[PDB]
Amino acid sequence: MFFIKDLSLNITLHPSFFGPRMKQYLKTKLLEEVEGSCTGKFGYILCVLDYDNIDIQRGRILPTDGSAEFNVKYRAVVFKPFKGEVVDGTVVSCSQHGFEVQVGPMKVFVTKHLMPQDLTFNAGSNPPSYQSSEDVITIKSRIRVKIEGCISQVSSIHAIGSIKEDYLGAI
Amino acid sequence: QINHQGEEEELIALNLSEARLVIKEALVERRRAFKRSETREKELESIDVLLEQTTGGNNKDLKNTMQYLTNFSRFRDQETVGAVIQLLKSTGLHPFEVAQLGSLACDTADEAKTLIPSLNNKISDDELERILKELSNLETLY
Amino acid sequence: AGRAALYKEVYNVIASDGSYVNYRHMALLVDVMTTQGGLTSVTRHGFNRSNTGALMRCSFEETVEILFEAGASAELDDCRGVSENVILGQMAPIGTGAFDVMIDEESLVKYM
Amino acid sequence: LRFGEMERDCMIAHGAASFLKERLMEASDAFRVHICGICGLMTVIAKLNHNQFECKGCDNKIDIYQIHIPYAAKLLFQELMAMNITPRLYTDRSRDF
Amino acid sequence: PKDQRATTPYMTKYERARILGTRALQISMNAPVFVDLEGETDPLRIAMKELAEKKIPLVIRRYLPDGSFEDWSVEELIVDL
Amino acid sequence: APLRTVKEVQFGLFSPEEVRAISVAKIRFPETMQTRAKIGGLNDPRLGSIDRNLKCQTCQEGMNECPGHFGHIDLAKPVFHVGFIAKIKKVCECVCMHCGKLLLDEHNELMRQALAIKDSKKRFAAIWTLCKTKMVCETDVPSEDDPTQLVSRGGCGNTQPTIRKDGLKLVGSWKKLRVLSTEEILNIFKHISVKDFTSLGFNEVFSRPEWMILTCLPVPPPPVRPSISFNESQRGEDDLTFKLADILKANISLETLEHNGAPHHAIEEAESLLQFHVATYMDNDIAGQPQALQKSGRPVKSIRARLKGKEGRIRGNLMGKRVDFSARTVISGDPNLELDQVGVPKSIAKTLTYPEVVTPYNIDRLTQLVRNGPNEHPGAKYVIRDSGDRIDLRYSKRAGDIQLQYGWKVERHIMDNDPVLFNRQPSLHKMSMMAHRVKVIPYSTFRLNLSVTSPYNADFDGDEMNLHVPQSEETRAELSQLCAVPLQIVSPQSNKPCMGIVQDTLCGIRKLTLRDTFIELDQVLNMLYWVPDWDGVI
Amino acid sequence: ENGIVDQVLVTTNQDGLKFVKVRVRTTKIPQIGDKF
Amino acid sequence: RLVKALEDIMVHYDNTTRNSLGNVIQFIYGEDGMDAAHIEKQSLDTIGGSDAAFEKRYRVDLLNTDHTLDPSLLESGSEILGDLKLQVLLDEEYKQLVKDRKFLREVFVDGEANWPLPVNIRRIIQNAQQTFHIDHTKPSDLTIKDIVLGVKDLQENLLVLRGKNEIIQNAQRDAVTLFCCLLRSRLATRRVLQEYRLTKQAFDWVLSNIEAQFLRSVVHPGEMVGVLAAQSIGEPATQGVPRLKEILNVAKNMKTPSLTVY
RNA sequence: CGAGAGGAUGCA
DNA sequence: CGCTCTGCTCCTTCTCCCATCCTCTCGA
DNA sequence: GAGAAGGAGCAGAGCG
Ligand SMILES: [Mg+2]
Ligand SMILES: [Zn+2]
Ligand SMILES: [Zn+2]
Ligand SMILES: [Zn+2]
Repeated sequence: MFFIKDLSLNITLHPSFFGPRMKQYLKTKLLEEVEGSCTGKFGYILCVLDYDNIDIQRGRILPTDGSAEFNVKYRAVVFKPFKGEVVDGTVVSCSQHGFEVQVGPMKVFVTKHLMPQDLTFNAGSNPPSYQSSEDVITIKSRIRVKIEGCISQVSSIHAIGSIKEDYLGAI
Repeated sequence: QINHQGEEEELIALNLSEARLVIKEALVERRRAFKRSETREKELESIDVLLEQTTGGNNKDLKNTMQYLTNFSRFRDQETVGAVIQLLKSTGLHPFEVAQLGSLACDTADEAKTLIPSLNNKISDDELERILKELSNLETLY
Repeated sequence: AGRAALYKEVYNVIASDGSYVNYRHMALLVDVMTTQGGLTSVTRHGFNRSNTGALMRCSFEETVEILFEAGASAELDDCRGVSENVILGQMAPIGTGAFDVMIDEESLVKYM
Repeated sequence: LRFGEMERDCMIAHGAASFLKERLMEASDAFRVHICGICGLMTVIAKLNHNQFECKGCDNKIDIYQIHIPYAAKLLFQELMAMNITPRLYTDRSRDF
Repeated sequence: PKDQRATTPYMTKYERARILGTRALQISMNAPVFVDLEGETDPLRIAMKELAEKKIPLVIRRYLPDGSFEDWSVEELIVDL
Repeated sequence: APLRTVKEVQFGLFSPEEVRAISVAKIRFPETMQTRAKIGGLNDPRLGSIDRNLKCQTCQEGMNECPGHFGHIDLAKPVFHVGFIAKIKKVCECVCMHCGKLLLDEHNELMRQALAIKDSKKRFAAIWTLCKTKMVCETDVPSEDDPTQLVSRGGCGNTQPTIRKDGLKLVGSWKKLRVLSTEEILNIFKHISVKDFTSLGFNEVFSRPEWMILTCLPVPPPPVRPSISFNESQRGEDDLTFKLADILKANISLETLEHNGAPHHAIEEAESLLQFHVATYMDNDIAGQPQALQKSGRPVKSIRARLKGKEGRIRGNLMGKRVDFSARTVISGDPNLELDQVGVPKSIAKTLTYPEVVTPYNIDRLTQLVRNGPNEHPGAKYVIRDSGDRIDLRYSKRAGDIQLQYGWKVERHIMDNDPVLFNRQPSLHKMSMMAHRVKVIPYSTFRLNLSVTSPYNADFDGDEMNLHVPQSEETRAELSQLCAVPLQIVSPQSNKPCMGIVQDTLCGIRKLTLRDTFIELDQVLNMLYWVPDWDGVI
Repeated sequence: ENGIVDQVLVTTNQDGLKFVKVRVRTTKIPQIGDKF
Repeated sequence: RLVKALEDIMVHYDNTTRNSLGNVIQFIYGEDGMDAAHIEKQSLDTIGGSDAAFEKRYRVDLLNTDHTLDPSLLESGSEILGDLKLQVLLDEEYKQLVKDRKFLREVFVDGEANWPLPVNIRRIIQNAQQTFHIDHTKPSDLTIKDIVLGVKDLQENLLVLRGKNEIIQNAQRDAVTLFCCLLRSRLATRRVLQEYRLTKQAFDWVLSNIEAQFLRSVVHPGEMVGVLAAQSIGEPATQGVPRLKEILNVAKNMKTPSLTVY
């Protein structure tokens, strides 16, 4: 799901950036560094609340060089998965072994081992949906998925969405 | 939990539609800061304008995330969101549970219990039946 | 009382050869040996046998014997000693390092 | 030339801490090490060419820190670990407030 | 705890040295100069000039044993050294 | 990756499971080498690679930026850690010997006071002095609150042996006698409770008694025990490398003897040998006779030897060390030199350098210096581009071709008024080191104003001093404002000025200021002009 | 160092291994700082 | 060995001394918070001299003949003589000095009257006299109220501590008790008229100048005193000596034990 | 590469 | 008289001693 | 060969 959490981040500035512009410039740098972040602790970082009134908290000048470190505090919106969650998502891509669906900012694979036993891949369909049962799932159609844990990766975060359940079925 | 402000703020189980509303407000304020420097279809297109006018477009996933979240947005009218917030939170429902009901479509109490195991064991179905029908009525209005 | 006696006793030794050093330097020494509620010598069996940071204690007269004692006792050093920082090679919190220098963003903008 | 123990004492007296650091680091022994946040040990695989880090035995790939210490200091700890002692280094004081 | 700071208003020799060194380092790195140049190519002399007339944009944090601290703007401090 | 600084240090003992977890490989063979390759079970590429081999456990970077990684040795039998043999003895004197509890408990008033001690080090110290006197762990102990009631605490309820130190092993003398089984001690320690750790000062997560007995040895990688090629590709590897090979052979034999028929006795000695080697490896200098000797006949240098003692890895490489950007030579006097000045041999200034930064205020001067080149004095050696391109002006005509850019560094030679630091060994006190202003002179010795020798305790009879050149801009200011000679005219040691007029200069003042001295006009005019501060008024 | 080759001696030990010795000479002029 | 004992002793911003563990050693460095480098021996004129002599050098009586103030000393003559109000100020001043006189007799039993103290007052007065060649041959424009009030105001500015609680203030009073005893001694109203015939402008200049000089001599926080004390003892130690080793090492078995009974 | 030896260097 | 128990004494067991330079030699 | 920390042993007064 999505949560609002006060997060902190440390930024170091080269001396050349020690001009009056830092008020807005450091907020900017925070925005580039923070926006669009993937992390197992906090899942996906979506947006930073209160884009003004950001907590600079005074720069700390290092002794090695003229760069100054800033402990930036900010409120931001993050997305997190939980084991055994239900999501009203949609199919992103089709595959013989299952489907890939969108779960907010996260990609979930809907594996054939966990779609209904009566539901089987139908290569003939275009897209090649699963059509052997009433649960017709395709890229264009919506899908409720059942998050079977989380599988985080360095580049991104993904999980497994099961459909073989009394709920969280197709569409 | 505790925020970084020294304040013991409890976990914010933010709802999907209310999350979208908050993000829209944040994008509007971001465009404002730059200046100092509804149906799901209308909302989806409008946000993309804010995202394009507030970000550089590098992070398309958030644009996708908002677009697909808007498609499944269940309480688009912010004013109606206030009702569901009161409907669920006023009952003492655990925030983790509140977000699910206020983000996922559900008709009957058993369906909510069926979908959410945590509710199945301790929740009052009578409130579910009352609230879910109220929210279901609100859901149809969109 | 002994602390006063110690100062007088040490004072005689220094003044005996005609030399003179400021009262403060003696006073600090005698005070240190009595801060522990008793005449603590300055040997490996006195000053060394303190509760100070283990890493700092390592360099006085015993090195490996102290390490084992710490590991057995799960000792923890606060890193406020000068030598500790020296071993880690960090700016000891002394003199020029006894404080932190931070950018006054307010003044910077206020000045143009 | 030897900058022995007696030498630094005078610098300590003057209080010229910053210069002392330069002599003890910049002159010689400068070295960088990676340390696991969970366990304060130099047990980090540094795939700098791939910008990938990992601490086997902790399954940690996020709690890595660059630290500058005298190369002799690294040798000291590595010998200590061979001695079955655990010099755990932590970058965050336990006494918060 | 800026309200009723307990440290002396005068400026210590060590912190004088630290401020001068740091500001000179900033000048060497093309940091913004706040005083007109009379040909003092010496960055240290530039920093000395800056300090003499209180143009350094730095704030010093004095620490107390208990871990608390006081914050002082270099303008606030009085220099007699 | 993130940068930080050390804030606190925590010590403790390895968990053997942790040791195995960290290890990137298991050592199995004593052989280090068909001609150049290394045995996978020792000094393999998974440890610190040898030069030109960018593996270091797939860490590449040769040795420049990559340390080593620890190995693992699975010992056949547990052995006692030498440093804790006495400590292990003390704890075993307090435990209930196959019960896991302490010989005595809190139900006695004394232990409550001892258990009330805040200092952990004193805590067990008081307890040990008390428990060691107890010789029985009876199950039922009369309660102080109810003497008629006895606390059924002692699980064993039996007596205990008296423990005696036997070289590398302990002997349990039962009041009715045998060598204590190292394995049993693990069982006794494993029975200890966390509550007991608090009484014994042990940390539940950092130092547990059972971990005081070595079941696996962390093998340091080659960087700790560097490979030696002193002679024509001759190994002569460090003692530790040979020492470990011995332990492997000892351990391998102990396993071999057990497997091959279990000749019980032969296993007994082999255990002592393994106990002997491990003890010597960690420390080859014990109270007892046992003394490992290298095949050359010299004693084997154990790790403690490398670390303990002056010129060890503490006092000889951390409290002090060899430094560069420094000079040493003989000194001489010069009355024509100001206090804060010093004559530096012209050659030395052409060797030491300073990393000055290219800025709009000095680009012109630096440009010329690079044009001069390292050969002439007022020149520089290396031009450092922002990317780290240390262009060596010595081996390039580019001295007349490079165009400097802002942010680059130039290894400027020492020039006049550069603040530098002196020191006369021994540096007895603060005044033994001050900062001066360089003055380049064409003769091979340092020059001082006559009057600065009093604090230095110097002497022109052939004494030497050490010259140190700061490298960072901050340091220059730091010295010029704290350690400059004039700042130390008056010392806090005795509230007295340290310098004055000495030797001939002092005598001249007596004659000069004597009542009957008169100076002719011709002499006076010259004498005035010498005073650089004269206002021109006769 | 600095100097000129004074006399080169080529010989052999009892083992037939050729040995070379080179003596180099130079003049030391009393300089500023030399001890007396 | 010695330097390691004091390797980590330093003065903190609260003007106290602590080791690496934060344990206190002295609540005020050197018991006065004054830097050793700015201390030079000075006389304590109130200790010596016979009581009659002491009365002679300070006592002033505007009513009687024993200690009549000479009118020529000041532009104001009879205006001062007979003014009981001023006589009260002189009494407390004279009484105040008397308390110091007996007080110091306990601080220094032997009666020695030359101790290291900050700020050389003797030098300051001479500068004022020769600053603009004060005419020592004419009456001055000073007034006893100004002299007395100036002294009291001066004592209020000698801040070595800054805390506003009684505990800190109480130490602040003690940290300069000895010094202010010197201050009153050489700035006594009488001495400011006969021996130091200062003018009002000079007198004000002195009051301002002394404060600046005194404050500069305050120990700077962060002075690594521990090392300094060790070295300051080691150097004379290079020149009794076995005895010093006998003290640092407690060495219960002293070589030559001896008493001294009075 | 370690070990050893020599010469020291500095005192009212 | 019986038995305990801190006091005091008689052996062991280590543990540490100015910083530098500046060499040549010897044998693994 | 010198001094401090450890360990063992005689030992005489007090309680049962
Ligand atoms: Mg000499
Ligand atoms: Zn780890
Ligand atoms: Zn590697
Ligand atoms: Zn037992």
